[PDB]
Parts: sequence; structure tokens; C-alpha cells
Amino acid sequence: QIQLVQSGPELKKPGETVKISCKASGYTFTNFGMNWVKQAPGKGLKWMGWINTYTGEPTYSDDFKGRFALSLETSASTAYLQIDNLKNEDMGTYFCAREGNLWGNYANWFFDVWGAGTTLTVSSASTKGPSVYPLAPSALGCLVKDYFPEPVTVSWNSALTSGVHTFPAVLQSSGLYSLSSVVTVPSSSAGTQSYICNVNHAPSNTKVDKKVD
Amino acid sequence: EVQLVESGGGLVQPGGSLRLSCAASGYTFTSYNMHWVRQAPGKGLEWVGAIYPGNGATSYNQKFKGRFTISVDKSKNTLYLQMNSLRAEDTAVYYCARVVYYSASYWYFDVWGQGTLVTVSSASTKGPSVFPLAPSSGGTAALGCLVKDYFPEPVTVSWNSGALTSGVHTFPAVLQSSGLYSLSSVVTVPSSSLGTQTYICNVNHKPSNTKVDKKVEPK
Amino acid sequence: DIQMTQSPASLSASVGETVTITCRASENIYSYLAWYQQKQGKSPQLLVYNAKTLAEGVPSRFSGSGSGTQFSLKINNLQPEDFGSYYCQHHYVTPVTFGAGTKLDLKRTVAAPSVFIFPPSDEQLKSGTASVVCLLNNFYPREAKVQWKVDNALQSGNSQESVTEQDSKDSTYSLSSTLTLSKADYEKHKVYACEVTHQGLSSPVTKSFNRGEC
Amino acid sequence: DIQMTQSPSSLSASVGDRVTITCRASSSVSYLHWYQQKPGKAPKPLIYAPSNLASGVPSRFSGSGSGTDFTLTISSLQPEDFATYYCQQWAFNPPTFGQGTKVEIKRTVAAPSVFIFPPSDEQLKSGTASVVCLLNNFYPREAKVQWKVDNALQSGNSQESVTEQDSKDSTYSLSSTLTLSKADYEKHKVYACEVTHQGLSSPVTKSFNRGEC
Repeated sequence: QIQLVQSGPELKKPGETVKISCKASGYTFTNFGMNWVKQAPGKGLKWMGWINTYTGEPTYSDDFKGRFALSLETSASTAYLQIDNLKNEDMGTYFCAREGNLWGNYANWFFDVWGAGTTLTVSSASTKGPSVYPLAPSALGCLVKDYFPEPVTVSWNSALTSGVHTFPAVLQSSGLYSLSSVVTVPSSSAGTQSYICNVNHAPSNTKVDKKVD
Repeated sequence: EVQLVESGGGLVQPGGSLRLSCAASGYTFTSYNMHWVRQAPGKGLEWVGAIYPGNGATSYNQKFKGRFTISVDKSKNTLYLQMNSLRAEDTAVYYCARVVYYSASYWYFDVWGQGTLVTVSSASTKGPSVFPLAPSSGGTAALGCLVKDYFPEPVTVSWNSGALTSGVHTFPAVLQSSGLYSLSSVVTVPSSSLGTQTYICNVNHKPSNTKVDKKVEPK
Repeated sequence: DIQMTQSPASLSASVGETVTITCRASENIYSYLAWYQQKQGKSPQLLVYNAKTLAEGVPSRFSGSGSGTQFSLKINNLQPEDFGSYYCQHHYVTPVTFGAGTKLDLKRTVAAPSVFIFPPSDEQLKSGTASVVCLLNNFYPREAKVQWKVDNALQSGNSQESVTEQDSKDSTYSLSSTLTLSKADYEKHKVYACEVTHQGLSSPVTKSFNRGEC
Repeated sequence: DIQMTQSPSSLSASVGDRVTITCRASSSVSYLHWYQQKPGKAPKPLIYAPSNLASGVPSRFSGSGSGTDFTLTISSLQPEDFATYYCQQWAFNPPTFGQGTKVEIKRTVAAPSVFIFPPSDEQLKSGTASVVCLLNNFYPREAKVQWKVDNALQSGNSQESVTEQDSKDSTYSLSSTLTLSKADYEKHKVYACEVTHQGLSSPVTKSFNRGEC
């Protein structure tokens, strides 16, 4: 039971400031250095900086100086990443990673333990909730459309783990995301039970249940 | 008695330099090889290098060849470690250890020094604030000292200048949210020895040359 | 700082076959190079460190070779759960830098897609929009051509595709294509067809429908 | 270089137990050395090849092993054997150690003695208030300390510090410092410290009312 629990996804406006947290558990926090890595659709895997957890001394990449700050609260066993004066080039997921060198401090930087990641989206547009539309046949599906930002969670009856296919979201000309979630049935006399798709878009506090007929 | 005393530890900004000293007494300095082994807190032991005082012949760890350099002043029985272009990961307790060959090929680290803490940080040196922890109404009572807000480590706390030892706990320093260290030293004493017996904590923060003596009183 | 060059960009290999990924550094990094495997959606996982040492829990079929400038990753007895991208990374000195990555596609045997077509829902059409969806279920390989015909007219620049991650079970992909026209446009045409071209079928298959409920 | 993979990372055993620590070399070596590092002190020679005991070292310590797998054996564990033990290789350049094996003493459950200390009037003058709670001579190490201020549970404003196991009675001591501003501290009456421990049938609470001597 050794893990790094991070912080919920964030939507922020340019110029604003975000502060990601990374709470460690299952080991002595101040004996391993903590790192941060940025992944952006395509590029991905850029080490930003690490912080000595005994002294609290940060060390940044040249590509992450100025408006970027490393810190920690040792009582809470938590490392913090704060980005100032945000910029949409700051879009992407920020992981917190641990160093696993127990022997010394010479090469630390192999990260044996990782946080789940925190996806940051920046922009001015405001949170738009989805509209869900049935995909009935005659191979059921739901079309969760026109939402922002990510993410959105689709399930089926909350207990239908069959041949489900929730496709990746697609950024439309609109600037909104669209998504299709399809599920394969007995492709026969399956039109006897009730088939609902549970769609939860956390940022808009919108939960819709659409029972495709 | 063979004694190795180390000095020159403390605060250094990243990119900065330091030189550590090991002072050997009680044996023939030139007759033994001297080593430097460092230990980051919470972690294991890392070998830096070694020198033969007899002729100055050195040997370094591949990972330190370049930034780290060992030297000798034979007449002063002193061994030196020169640390250049320091980085954040270099924070550690640096030990000098004597080495003895007791047979062909067979050698071991037979005598170690007390070690100095080199701490690489962008922060400034801050002296400690010392507040009393007043006792105050089983057959015993507790009292102590709060060694708050200081950087870097270490801090040494003695009770009544080394006259009081039994039942004294001096907690590990903790890095506060402020980025400054803080700790507490406590002692349990007989309740009857309150009001008649006087107690003082002696706090020494060498990195800032701070000497504070605090008389702890109940009220 | 150090640059990590990783070969190849992406590859394909069947179950059982031994695979090799190469990673070389712009400078000498002695033994200090680690390997990660990521299945995007998830955080990277450590496989090899110090060039040769395996991490905890990582299967014995993973091996790390190399020193100095040239390093290699080798996977023996390939599995379904070995799908995804792989990254190399030096842990020599600040600043750490990663590799471009290598994508691993397994090999099932050619598989036929289960093609379904979905006309716009009445409710969406009542909101003023018409999204026509085309399902391409569980198939292999990945590469697929999907063209939209409206009354035998080719649809240009109004379709969008979304390909699923390869399955950790049967190792098949799925693809969803959406033709996005307006209510006004959708009401003046009848035949709406989805033309699927795939390696695993002779003649390109087309699934279609007449406008509306019938 | 050569990795000394030491096993296990840590361990606990009762007084009188037979304790074995494993160390493993990446290459075949003839003998290893063993060192004993007591808390807040330098590593001390424990056993040197082949298995000679260093100065002051009692006869209960022995070093064995042939190819790559070696062992330190403590025949009869004593309370003052609590320490980190390091294996060392010496055949190759550079000399390398193991990451260490922390050895705890296991004794009968001991309940903590809980003391609370208000902020000193000298400190309030500085503009800050530090409330210290003390847990004295207890076993095992596991203990939970909760801060109540006017019946409100406190989070992210206190720190804990743990003493390394005593060499005589094999017990720990815990401190917790709740830290407020003179202003915020001046706004509440009752300051409570709720200690939860295994050898404590019901949680113990020490409290005071702001300035009640």
C-alpha cells in the first residue's frame, strides 16, 4: 500500500494560477525526492523539476522556470506544483513521480512510483454540459455531445461490463467535445431488458440518464 | 585514542563550493589511508574517494571525478574534501573514515568521524527562537524547550550543561511550511523537584553562531 | 542537456515473439538509464532502472541491456498486456530527459469489423442538428478507410474519426466516424451510406439507410 | 559498480530472538563486511571479513555466506541492538554498501503519558502561538494525535516528530505542535489533544482553557 494520490482535474483561465497537490502514503515521505513530469497530447514526458524532501530545495528545468514553483508540506506528506500567470501552452497532464534510489542520491531520477496525474485545461470558454442522444438500431449507443471541458464518464446501467466501446473525445470546430459510447449486445432478442447509459460530466455538475429504446 | 574530527559543514547555495576538513589524532597520520563517505538523510552510504597521506596518492569514485577533490596537509594531520558546483542532491552528512589493511587485499573502515552536515539550499541562515515549555500541575511532571524557526540544521540541546541526561527526549527536527526547521527537547522530572531545582536548556546553532540558555519556569 | 533518441517510432509483433527497443543518448550516461511502459489514460510504470536492473513486480521476460550511449529493451514471450507505448529516460543528472516513445501494436489475425450505421435521433434533430454515426467494431489491423456517401455523393471534410485503444484481451481496435451536417441539409437527402474499406474483406462493404425512421 | 541489495528493508523482533539479515552481491565476492549505525551517529564496524568481530562488538554477531548471498546473524537480540545494519563489499572499485536494514525491538505494549503545553507568554509577544502535545515512552510506534479547538478538528496546522526507539526500554516518544497566529489563537477557548493508542483502551485527551493557570 504505497502510492501517490494527486488532485482533481482543473479548468483555468489564462493569467490565473493553479496549485496541484500530490499526497504520498505508505512510506517515509522525506526520504525520497519528488519530481514532476508534464505530458501534452503528443509531446509528452517532459521533466519539469524535482524537490529535495529533507531541505525543501527545488530544482527546475530551464523550460519550467519563472512562473513555476515547487513546494511541499511535510506534515501533510504532500508536494505542490504551482503554475502562475497561466498560458494555454500549459495544457496537459502533470504527474508527480517519486525517486526510488534507496542507496544514495546520485542517480535518483528513476521514478518507481507515480501519481495518477492532473489534467489541466486552460481557456476562457466556460463549462458547457453535454446533450445525450440515443443510437438505436434495426448495437446500442449514446452520443454525448457539445461539452466542455473533459472529462466525461460513461457507463451502462452502472453494472454492464460487456463489449462496451467508449471512444475518445473529439474536439469539434465548435470548440466543444463530442463523444460516442457504443455497447454490443446478444445482437438478437436482447431487446427485453432496460438499457441505460450513465453520463456524468463533473465540471458542469450534470448527470444525465438516457434509456435508449 | 584514534580520533577523527570533521568541520566545514553548513549552508551552500546551488552552484556554490565548500571544503570539508578531517583532523586525525592519536595515530601515525601517514600510515593509514583516509576516505570520504557521504550519507543523505534517510538513505544509505556512498563512497566519494580516498587519499594516501603518505604520498598524496588519491582515488575517486567515477561519479565524483571532476566536482570533488581530496587533499592532505601532512604537517597539520588534516584531510580535506573540496566540493565544487554543488547541486541540490548533494545535501548529506559527510564522513571521513580511516582504513586498515589487516591482511593482503583485506581492508576495512575501522574508525569513523562524527560527520558534518553539508546542506545545499537557496535559503538563508536563520538563528533559532527558543521558548520554554512550562511544567504545570503522576509522581512526575514534564517540561521542555521549543527550538523554533531556524535554518539549516543542526541544533544541539543539552540540559543543565550536560548535568541532566536521564529521561530527556530531543525530537528530530521538522521542516515547517515556512521552510524553516523546528524541534523540541523535553525532560520528565520529579514533581517535588519543582520550585527548588532549577532547569535550563542549552541550544547551540553553530551555522548562525547562536548560543541561547533558557531557564524553564512554571507559572 | 542530454537527448534521448529512441528506435523505432512504432512496431508490430505477434504473441510469443521477442521484441527489441533501442534508445541512445547524445552524451555518455554510463549505466543511468531507465525504461517505462504507459497505457495512456494511466500513469507511466517503471520497468528497468540502472540500465540492467528490473523494478518490483515487472515480469522476468523484460530485460535491459546497454551502457554509455547505446541501450536496449527486450521483451521475451510477448503478452496481450504488453500493449502500449514505451519510453526510455536517463537518470544521470539534472535535467532528466525522456525518449520520443515507441508504440506497440500486437498481431491478431485479420479481423472483420461489425459495421453499424446510426441515423440522427429525433431529439437531436429537434434541437436543430444532425449527427450520423458509423460503428466499426472489433477488428484488425488498425488502418481503415471510411468514406461517407449521401445519395452517392462523396462527403468531404465533415467527418471525424475516433479510434479506440487496442484491447488487452482480444487485441482488436474499434473506430467511430461521425458525419456532421445540419437539420436543413439532412432533410433534403434520403440515402445515407457509410463505406468501409478494410484489409480483412474483399469488396469494400457499405452500410446505409433511407432518411428518417424508415 | 556493484549493487548490494540488502534484505529486508526493515524488521522487528523480541528480545532473545535470532535475527538474520540477508545481503546480495551483483558479482561473486569472497566475504562481506557489516556495519552498525546507531541513530544520530556514524556507522560503526560490526563484523569484518571473514567474520572477525570489531571492537566492543559482543559475540552474538556472526557473518556468513559464500557466492553472492551473505548473512548477518544476531543470535540473541538485545534492546541496544536497535540500529541500521549495512553490508559492505570491498573486493571491487568502488567500495559499495547495501541500502540498510532497520532493526526494531519488539516489547510489551506500553501506553503513552500525554502532556499538553500552552504557548509561552514570551512567544505570544512574537505574534505566534505554538501548542505542544507530548506522548512519552510508549510502544508500539503507531499512535494518532488529533487537535480539537473549541470542538473543531484541526487539519494542516500541526506537525509530528517521533523519537528513535530507546536503547534501554525500547520505547518511542511523540510530539505534536499545533501552530496558530496570536490573532487566531486569541479567538478560541479550549485546546484539546486527543491521543489514540493501542495500549490505551479509550482515547486520552489533555486540554486547557486559554490562560487558566
